[PDB]
Amino acid sequence: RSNHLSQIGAQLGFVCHLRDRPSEGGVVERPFKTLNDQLFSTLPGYTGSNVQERPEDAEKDARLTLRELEQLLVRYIVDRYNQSIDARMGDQTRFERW
DNA sequence: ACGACAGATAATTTGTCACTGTACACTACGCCTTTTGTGGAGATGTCTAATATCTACGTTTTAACAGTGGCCTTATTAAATGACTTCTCAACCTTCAC
Repeated sequence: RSNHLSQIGAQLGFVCHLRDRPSEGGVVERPFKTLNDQLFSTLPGYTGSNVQERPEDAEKDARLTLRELEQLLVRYIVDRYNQSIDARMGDQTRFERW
């Protein structure tokens, strides 16, 4: 909702639209669930989905730096997620529907 | 009889795929307590050499004067002066002169 982004809206020509309730966001809410499950849960510093599920070893053996976590996340997107099938088309990857 | 040949047959697991329950909805390493060894003043206590003071130690110097020691010749006679001492301090009578 910032001024700065609205300045970008004017300068690049997109219109900012607000989400009504969180569910309408699901196209971006859900990929956090997808990416948590398929990536972060496998990495040493995993922290669980909630305080009530927080695994106590997370701060005992956190071992990545962000110059590695970037590479992990970028590889996951570009070599897998881009080529993954779009869940309700089936005909083509996520990349080819773009 | 039982059980013993090769093969039937009711399981057992392997693999498909329509279905659904769920998280994504950002929202723990952070709030609070206690101990604790290290550290900064800052009042207070510690305790000396030393440069005197502060008389005395007594020790020199003076002059005053006291005592020792040397020298100093001694006689006679005269004079002047001053003194001392001693002695003395009669009295009636006779005779011849105017």
